[PDB]
Amino acid sequence: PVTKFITINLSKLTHKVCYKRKAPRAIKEIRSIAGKLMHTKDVRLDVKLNKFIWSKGVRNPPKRVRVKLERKRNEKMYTIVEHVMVDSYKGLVNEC
Amino acid sequence: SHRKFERPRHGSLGFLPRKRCKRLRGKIRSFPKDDKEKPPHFTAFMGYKAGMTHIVREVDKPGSKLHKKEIVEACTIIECAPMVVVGIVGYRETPKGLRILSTVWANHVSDEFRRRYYKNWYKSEKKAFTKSLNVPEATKNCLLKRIEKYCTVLRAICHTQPSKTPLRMKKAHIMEVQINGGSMKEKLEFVKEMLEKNLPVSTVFNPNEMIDVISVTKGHGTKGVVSRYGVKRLPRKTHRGLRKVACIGAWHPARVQFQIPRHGQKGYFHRTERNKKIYRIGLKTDKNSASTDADITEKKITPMGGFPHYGVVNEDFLLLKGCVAGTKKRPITLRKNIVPQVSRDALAQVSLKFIDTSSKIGHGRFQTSEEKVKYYGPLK
RNA sequence: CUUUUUCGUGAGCUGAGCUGUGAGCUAGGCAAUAGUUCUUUAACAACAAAAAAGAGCACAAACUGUAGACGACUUUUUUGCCUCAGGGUGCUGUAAACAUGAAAGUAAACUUUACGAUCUGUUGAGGCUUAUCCCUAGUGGUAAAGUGU
RNA sequence: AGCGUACCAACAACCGCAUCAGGUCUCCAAGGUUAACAGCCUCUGGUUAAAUAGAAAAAAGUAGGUAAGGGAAGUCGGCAA
RNA sequence: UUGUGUUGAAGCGAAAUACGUGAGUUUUCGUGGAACAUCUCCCUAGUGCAGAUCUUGGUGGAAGUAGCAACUAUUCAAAU
RNA sequence: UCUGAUGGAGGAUCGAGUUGAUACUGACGUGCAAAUCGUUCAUUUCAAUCACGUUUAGGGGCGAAAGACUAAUCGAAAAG
Repeated sequence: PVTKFITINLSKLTHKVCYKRKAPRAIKEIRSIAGKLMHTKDVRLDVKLNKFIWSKGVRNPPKRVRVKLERKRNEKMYTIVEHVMVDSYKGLVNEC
Repeated sequence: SHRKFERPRHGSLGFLPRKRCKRLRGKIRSFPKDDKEKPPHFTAFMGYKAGMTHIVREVDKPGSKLHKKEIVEACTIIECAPMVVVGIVGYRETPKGLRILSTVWANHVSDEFRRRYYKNWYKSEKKAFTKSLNVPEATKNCLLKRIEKYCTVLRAICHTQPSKTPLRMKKAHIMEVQINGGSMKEKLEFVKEMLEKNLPVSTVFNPNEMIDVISVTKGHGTKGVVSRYGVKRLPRKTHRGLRKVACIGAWHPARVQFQIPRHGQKGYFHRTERNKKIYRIGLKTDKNSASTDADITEKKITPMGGFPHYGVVNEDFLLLKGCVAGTKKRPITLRKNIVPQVSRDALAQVSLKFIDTSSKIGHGRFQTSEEKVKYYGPLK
C-alpha cells in the first residue's frame, strides 16, 4: 500500500489521435499509466477525475493532469486514481 | 505494336531488388585498389549523422558566372568520435575468393565492443572475450608471421565508441578497414603499432578531400508505385483508383516481367554515393570548431538549441559538402575514393567564410544564445 | 609353438645400456578333415549397453523509433531507460486581473457620478514546445520471471 | 341496441424472402439569427441505437481539404472542381 | 427341385498362399441381429451407369477467407 | 401625351417542401437495395401534387405515343 502524486502529460498521449477520440484516449492512457506505476491490474478512476478529463468535450482534454494514485488491499491489491485540483503545474514533480 | 511515344523507363534496374537492407550499418562492397608505393594507411571510417547546416565559401572557378562571389552551400555534419583498433584479419587470394587465414585480437577490448556480441548484455554475465585474450605472445606472433607470409590483403578490425555520442545504443559498431599501402610486412607493423589505441578521423582523412559515403537510406515502409518509381498518375476519371501502373505487361510473355514497377518497400536501402568533399575536420579539443577567419567568433558546430533529433556534437566531426543518405543518428561509413581523384573540384582548397549555427528548429535569427540574450535584453 | 641367433623401431632409465616390436637365420615336431558348391557372412561408417582414462545463451517482457500492414528490424533494462520538473531552442503574439487610467460621445446632480466598441500600463506578456526537438548523477519509478536449448 | 376500442404505424411490429440505408396517406408544431416552416445552434419531448468491438495506422480504395509559378498547355469534350 | 439360418440370415468394413482372362464367384475376420438362397431346369422384368449445364439428397477446396463501413460519440462508477 | 403613387394580373421569376431524375457516365455493382446512396440538377398557382373510392381486362384495355404501361411478367399478361 502506497500513495503517489504524479502529473500526466496528456498532450503527448493524445497527440496522434482523432478529434473524436481524444478524451477517451486520455482516460485509457491514465488507466494504463496508473496500472503500470502501481503494478496492479485493477485500477479505478474517480468519477470526478472522469468529469475533469471530459470537462472541455471530447475534442480537447487538459494537456496535463495532476493525479493521486492510492494502493488498497481489497488480485488483492488495486489502485484508486483521483483528480487533484492545482492552481498551476510548474515545478510539480512525482512524489511518493 | 510499338509505343506511340517513347520515354525512358521509370527508375533504375541497377538498384534491384528494392528490398530492405540486411543491416543498419553501411558495408563496403569493395575497398580502393591497393597501391604498393604509398605508406600503409587506413581506408575507411565510421561516424554518425548529426544533421545539416549551411556555409559560405568563396568560389575560385575562373570563367564561371560565380567565380569571385561568396556562395552558400549545404553541408552535412558527421560526428566522428575516434574508433578503437581491436583486431587484425588477413585474407589470401584463392580461386574461390578471399579466404581468411586468421584474425588476431588485441589484449584488451572495451565492454562497448563486447556488447555487440550480445542480444541481452544486461542479463548475461559478459563472458565473451574473457579467456581468449590470455593467449601467449608466442602464438600471437606465430599467427602474425603466418599472416605476413601467406596473406595478401590486411584489414584492421576497429569499432566506434557510441558512449561518446548522444546515442541511446551502447553496443559499438564494428567493421574492418582495409590497410592499403606498402608491403605485407609494413602493413602488419603499421597496424601492430596501433593495435589498441584510438584512431581519429584526422589520421584517416584530410580536409578538401573527396570521399565516398556508404549508408542505409531513410525508411518509408511500403510505398505505392507512384512514389516508389515515379510513374505518372492516371487521369481523375479512373474507375478503381489512379495511383497505379495501367498496363503491367503485354499479353505475351504470359507473365509479369521483373522490370515492371510495383508497390513495395521504399527506403531503408543500402547506397554508396561518390564524391562528397570534406569541407572541414572539426576537432573536439578546440572551442572555435565552427569559427572561420572571417568570423573570429568563439562558437562550436552544434547549432543553437542542439542538433534536432540528434543531440550535441561533443567530439571530432567532419563537415561534408552536400547531403548523405540516412536519417539522423544513422551510422555512416566514409571510404577513400576507389582511385584518387585529380579533377579541379577534387583538388580545390575550400576556404569557407561562415558556418551557420542558428537554430535549426524554427527559423533561428541568432548564432549564439549570448547573442539572443544580448538582443532581447532583460525579461520577466 | 620350441631352440640357435642377426639387423632395423616403441616404453621406462641414462649422446647411452635394457624391455617391447618389425624383418630375418639353424634345427625340430605340430594343426587343418563337417561327406560335391548355394555370399568366401571377411568393407566402411554409425549406434546402444557396460567397463577403463581424462572434462552459457536466446526467446518472451518492459523500453526504444534510425523501423514498421503484421512479422521483421534498431535499441535500452540501474553512470541506462521511462516519467515529470527545471533549463535551452523555437511557435504564437502581449494572458487573466487591476488602475480619481484613456476613449467618439451621451445623461444626471449641485465642479462630481454613471454608460462606452476600443486603447494603454503592469506585459516581447501568457500559452504551447516531442508525443520522432536538445541538456540535466534534478523528482519518482524501473514490474511476476514464463519459455527453449 | 349491436359492432370497433390493446399495441406498431416503421426508428425492428406494414410491403420489399429479413430485425433490409428502400417504399408508404393525415394533423400539431417552441427559442436565436433570418426574408424564411431554409441552414446552423438551443428549450420541451426523445436518444446516446444501429449484423461487432480493440489496437495499429503503411500501400491501395473511398468521401474530402490545401497547394508555389503557370492558368485548359489536360481531355472527344473544362468531365470534375 | 434341395437347401442355409439365434451355436447368427441379409447387409456392410477390411481382407484372401482362393478360382476365373474377364464381368464376377467363393471364402476369412470384424460388425450385424432375422431372414436367405437355389448353377437342377425353366419363366418373368420397372434388370446392370462416369458423364446427359441429368434428378434428389449429402459433402468439399475456396476459407477461418471476403466480410460484419450510411446514420459525427463515447466515458467513469455502481447493481444484477 | 407625360410623371408619382396605388393596385395585385400572369399555364410570370427565384426557391425549401413535394413531385421527379440532368451530370459525376461518382459510390455500389458476391450492393443497404433484383435500381439504393452522395453531391449536383429539374419542379412549386397550375395541363400542379397526394389519398381513398370507382370505371376500362388480354389480340382486350389504357397511352401529351416510348410499342410505353396493364402486380419485378408485355412487339400480345398471368394461371391451368
